Amino acid sequence: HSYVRRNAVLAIYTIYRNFEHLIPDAPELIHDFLVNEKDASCKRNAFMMLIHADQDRALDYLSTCIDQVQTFGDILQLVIVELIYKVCHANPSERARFIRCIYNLLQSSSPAVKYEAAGTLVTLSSAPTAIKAAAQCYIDLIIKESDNNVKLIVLDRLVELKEHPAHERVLQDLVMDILRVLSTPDLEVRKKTLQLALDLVSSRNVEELVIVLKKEVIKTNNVSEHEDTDKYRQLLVRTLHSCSVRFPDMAANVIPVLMEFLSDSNEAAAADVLEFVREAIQRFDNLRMLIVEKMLEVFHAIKSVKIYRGALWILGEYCSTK
Amino acid sequence: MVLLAAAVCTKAGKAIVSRQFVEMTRTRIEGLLAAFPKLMNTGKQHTFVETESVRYVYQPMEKLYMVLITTKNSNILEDLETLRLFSRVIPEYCRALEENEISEHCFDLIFAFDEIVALGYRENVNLAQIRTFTEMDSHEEKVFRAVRETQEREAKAEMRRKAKEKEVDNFVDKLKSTKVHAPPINMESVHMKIEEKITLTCGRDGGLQNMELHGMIMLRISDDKFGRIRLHVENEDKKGVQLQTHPNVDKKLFTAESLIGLKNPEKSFPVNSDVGVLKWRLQTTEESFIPLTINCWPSESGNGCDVNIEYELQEDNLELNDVVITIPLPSGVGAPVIGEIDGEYRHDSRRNTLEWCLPVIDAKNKSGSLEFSIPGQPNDFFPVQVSFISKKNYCNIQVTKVTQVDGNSPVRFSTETTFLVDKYEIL
Repeated sequence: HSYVRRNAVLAIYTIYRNFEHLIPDAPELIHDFLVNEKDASCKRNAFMMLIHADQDRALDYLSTCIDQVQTFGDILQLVIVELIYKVCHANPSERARFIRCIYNLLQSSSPAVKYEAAGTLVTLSSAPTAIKAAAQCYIDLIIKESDNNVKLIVLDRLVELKEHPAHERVLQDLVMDILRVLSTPDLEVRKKTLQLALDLVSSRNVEELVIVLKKEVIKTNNVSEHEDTDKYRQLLVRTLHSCSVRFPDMAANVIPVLMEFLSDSNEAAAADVLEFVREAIQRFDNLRMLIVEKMLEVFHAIKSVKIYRGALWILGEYCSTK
Repeated sequence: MVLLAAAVCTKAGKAIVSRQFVEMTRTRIEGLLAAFPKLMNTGKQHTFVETESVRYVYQPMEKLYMVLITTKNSNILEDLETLRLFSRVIPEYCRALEENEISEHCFDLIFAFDEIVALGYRENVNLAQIRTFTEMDSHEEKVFRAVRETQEREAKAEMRRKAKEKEVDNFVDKLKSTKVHAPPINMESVHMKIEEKITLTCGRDGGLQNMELHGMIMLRISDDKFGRIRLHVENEDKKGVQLQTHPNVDKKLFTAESLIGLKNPEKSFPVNSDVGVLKWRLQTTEESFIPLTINCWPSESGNGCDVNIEYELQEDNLELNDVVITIPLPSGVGAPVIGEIDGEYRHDSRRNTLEWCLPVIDAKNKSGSLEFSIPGQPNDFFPVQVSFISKKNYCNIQVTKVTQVDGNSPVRFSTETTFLVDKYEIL
């Protein structure tokens, strides 16, 4: 009975710390035992303990198993992934034999497998090619992905990752795609995105985005019954704000101005105002004037405290059309 | 393990039941956890929170929470299944839901944790079946009836007695993307690298457990002009080394003539590609074959073992350079004290080794010795490792000349000969 036998694996484990010695010949004994053995459940166990006693035996076997793996059940496969990791930082020179397998592992397909599989890879490597490989895995994954909690997690890794400050162009670019998925909301997730998103842009991959933003914007209009997305908007604007600072920006911007006119809540006005300030600093000017016109319309077109307030500053500001 | 505890929870600020896989501490780990859980941290919703790298994994199921905890990464779904799974199991296990029922079937419930999960491993399926394993069995019964009965017979009888008495590659390439004379500039159009490697294991006693020698002549020709040539091989070797010629090479020619040439003389050797025209192998137990014997004699003076090690060159032919004899040392004891020595030494505190280097070992100077002292046991000193490089081959085999197949004119050639150590160890 495999139940009984398996139970010994724990038990032994218990010995190995308490009185390992009690039995001393074990690591091999096990290892030969493995040979006798064939119940995956027990095997899985067998590995777990075996590496803890000694990796070497597992490795020898590993050599053996290399082709066979693919055929097999995951759980046992997992355990090796941990082991391999610790040793290289201490010392390497080992690769090929592994590689041969590893490539096979670049099938990868269980959500667990995949989850690890890209994760291990990065651990191992970070070549631009590597960067890409893993990246893909994620992106799809995400896309497939549903539990948000999960989603966040990978980000976090990702968040780490960025310190791959060799930071390739592309990758930043793939985001949008991913981002599209956001339209199936969950602000909180979205929000995490926005921050994340902002970062990559050296005031570039920008337009395509911007455009997209505008798309968002339309999308944002829609018919909406904002409750979560509203928040996003504010954030977005922040995210957005930053860029601009850096950038030279464009018509897109005009549109906010318009957009803003539509709207009816203070926080935005505050932003706007924020903009008031800023712009007051920024002055290359030209735009402003149009906008001032735009505004003139907006203004004519409108009433409110907010506005009322608006007038005041603007009034304060003043220039031509004497 | 993948979980040091599973605690099943009720809303109360308190977790309805729990089990501690491993004891050490007190509840304060668990107790503290309980407190935090009860508090919830006012936090609104969300079925997961991990904070500070600790997963606090939960599931509200009602007014109840079932909770698991972990700190380092996991594959989610599996997990979920479990929380949920718990949420499938209980009305079966302990009966429905209300603490009490469970209070009565505590034992059952805890038993279920273990049963279900053996240290963070999803053990099975099928609850009823799960019942089955213990306190529900089969074997024991089978045995009992027969046995009990048998005994019973003996007993009955006794009663009377008593009574009366491609793809991979794509990636791979992308990713992939002492010195010998390296450039083609410093080599003749005909060039041969003769390399030998030695694998040797010896007991401290001096017996030869195993010796393996492998060697080969690699031929490389830079100019087609040289393509049809024959190599003249000189063989002084007494050892009984086995030689094998490349499959393309004329075996008979080599045997009688000791010349290396292609079976078809008209054929040409490859250009700018290495060809292993000849290979040889020697495997032997005979100690006489050991190139350089090492004698290490630890002896323990009172408090403070003294180690004396010597080497002697058996084969007068060899000239060994950069010989390093690496001796392991006990640690925590401090540095070894060096007495009389031939050559020099390097002490590595981190490695805990004493590397003994040189003197050049020639026929003229066959032996040398080293003496040092350190506190330790004789076993601390082994295994001893020997490393060296030799310009001359162990096997007395050399390519004296090269001639053209047609006309048999002599041709200039260069050779690189190396004798390297794969492993040379003294147990």
